[PDB]
Amino acid sequence: QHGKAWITLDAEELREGAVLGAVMYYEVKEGVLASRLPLVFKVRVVETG
Amino acid sequence: SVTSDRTYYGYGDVSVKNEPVNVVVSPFSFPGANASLSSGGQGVFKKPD
Ligand SMILES: [Ca+2]
Ligand SMILES: [Ca+2]
Ligand SMILES: [Ca+2]
Ligand SMILES: [Ca+2]
Repeated sequence: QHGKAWITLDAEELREGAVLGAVMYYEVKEGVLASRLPLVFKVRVVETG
Repeated sequence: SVTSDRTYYGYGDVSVKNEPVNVVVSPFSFPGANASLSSGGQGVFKKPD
C-alpha cells in the first residue's frame, strides 16, 4: 500500500560504507504457486550535496 | 647691418613605453587533482595565486 521510502544518508553513514539490507515479512496468498517472481525498486537520487 | 630674427629654441622628449599593469593569469582547473566533483555536489574551491 505505502510504496515510497525516503532514506537519507549523512556524513557519518557515507564515510563508513553504506549497506542497505532487506528484511521482508511475507504471507503468500492462499494456494498460489509461482516461480522466479520479479521485485523491482526504483532508486531516485533526489538531492545530493 | 643685419636685423636678427630673435628666436632661439629648446626641446625635449617624453617616452611612454609600457602599459601600467601586467595581469599574469595562472588559470584554475577546479576539480583539481586527488579530488572529485560530482553531480549535484556542493562545496568550495580555493586557488591562492
Ligand atoms: Ca546520521
Ligand atoms: Ca605590457
Ligand atoms: Ca544539490
Ligand atoms: Ca560536497
